[PDB]
Amino acid sequence: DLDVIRQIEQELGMQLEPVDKLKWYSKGYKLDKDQRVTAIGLYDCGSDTLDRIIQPLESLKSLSELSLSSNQITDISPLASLNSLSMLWLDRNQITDIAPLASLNSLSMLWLFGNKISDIAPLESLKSLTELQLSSNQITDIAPLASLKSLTELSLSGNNISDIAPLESLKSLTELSLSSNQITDIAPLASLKSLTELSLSSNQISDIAPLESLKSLTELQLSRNQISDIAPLESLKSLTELQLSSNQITDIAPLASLKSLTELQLSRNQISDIAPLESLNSLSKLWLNGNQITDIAPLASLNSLTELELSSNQITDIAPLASLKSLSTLWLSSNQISDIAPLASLESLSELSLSSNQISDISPLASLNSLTGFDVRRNPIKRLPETITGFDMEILWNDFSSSGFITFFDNPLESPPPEIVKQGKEAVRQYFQSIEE
Amino acid sequence: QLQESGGGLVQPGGSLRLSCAASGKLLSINVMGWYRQAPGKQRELVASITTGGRINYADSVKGRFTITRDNAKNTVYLQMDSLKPEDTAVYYCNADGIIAGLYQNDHWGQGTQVTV
Repeated sequence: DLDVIRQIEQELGMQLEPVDKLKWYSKGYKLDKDQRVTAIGLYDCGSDTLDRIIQPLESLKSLSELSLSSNQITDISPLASLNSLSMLWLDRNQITDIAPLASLNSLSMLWLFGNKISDIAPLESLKSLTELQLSSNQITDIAPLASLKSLTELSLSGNNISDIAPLESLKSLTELSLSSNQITDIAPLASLKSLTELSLSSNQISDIAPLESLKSLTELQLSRNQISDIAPLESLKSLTELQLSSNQITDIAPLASLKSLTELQLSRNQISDIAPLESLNSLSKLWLNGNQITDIAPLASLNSLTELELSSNQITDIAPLASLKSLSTLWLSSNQISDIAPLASLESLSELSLSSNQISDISPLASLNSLTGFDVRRNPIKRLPETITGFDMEILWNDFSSSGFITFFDNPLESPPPEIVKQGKEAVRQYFQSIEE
Repeated sequence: QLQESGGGLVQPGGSLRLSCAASGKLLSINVMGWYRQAPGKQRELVASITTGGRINYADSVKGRFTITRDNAKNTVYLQMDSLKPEDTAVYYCNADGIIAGLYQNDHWGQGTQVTV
């Protein structure tokens, strides 16, 4: 009743507003045919909200959606008599016990991630659940979710979970978040086939045996692990994004079987040759920094690239990088490049990292007027070229790699004094014009 | 990830507008704001804003820096005016939210140098 809504309004002193389909950040209500309250949102209503609103809440028996997200509540005992709910938002609160969440026979969506929960037994009788958010908690075991069928989106990530076997009993899921945990065996994740997004981030996984069974995946996050063989991923070609960050891998030939992949982070590994990345013409982002690779020539056939991270690698010749034109970021610092001539055609560049190399002449990078980041620290540069002061940037002598900045550090600057070059771009220009005069 | 645009060398009393855009991967942003690192110091909050419209200021840049946010396109803007030379720092972006189903209250940007 609108009388109940007004009662809640003056009790909280907050202007609840007649609104539409409820969201986790909603602070109003939703009506019905004959003006019956069904959905109510209390976003950031204080820590004492639940114990003060339950009498008005139980007064109306038509409520089916409750948003108490980010209210920082500690006790949810009042959430027991409102047996007419369907969706419940309880994000980002100091909730430890979910025992009152037992009588809510009907619930289709439960959001609980930002909490301090440790025991998920009480939600064993919640039959018709379809969405569960339980990330960033202190849980260590998941037995009670086995009885929970009809789940499509599950987020159990950020806990101390080691066994995952009961997830086998759950076969309806679409997105599975299982990360920042202590997991070693993924054998249960075999009978799943409807899964599209899998986030198996930081864990002690080294044998991706059952993922071959999955076929509809489009996003695969597998980073900060101890994996070494990616041949299992060779069969699957449907992933728009597959991230393989810090690991110990030496071969990437199985990746060459993929063709629709878009963004590829391949960082901090022992990969030797990147030739298998010669047929992925649709790559928009490539992150290959911190590896032992020598030749960039096989990468001269990916003209759709837009971001390229090649830093801290053993590349000396940059010439077979002139073919690419639609490039915007180029990080290849901490390498052994010498001349930067075969980059003058990279008209679309907007950020560069050319530091910690053996580069003496900077003059070729002159036509690249689009650069909004250039970083040449720790290089043996002797003379500063005219075009170095023709860029829309300010100059810093700091050790930080900042965008919108021309940066030098630890450089034997002889003709331009280091004090002059650390004064600023205007000082560099006046010094050079005086030298001209 | 959070991408920051801005920064540079500004005369004292000048102004700046640091922009911070969160990628489409970051899903449910509650708190988003700005932090600083001075040389030989520690990280300290500058500004924080929430989806509901609550602003938290550092009590040292009160009435000086302004935080604005767009929730549709998840973007924060720090409009900074009358920059005293104690602000010569590297500014970082802080956010809370979800990437690929995982929630952390502290997602950081790369940082951008502001000098006076």
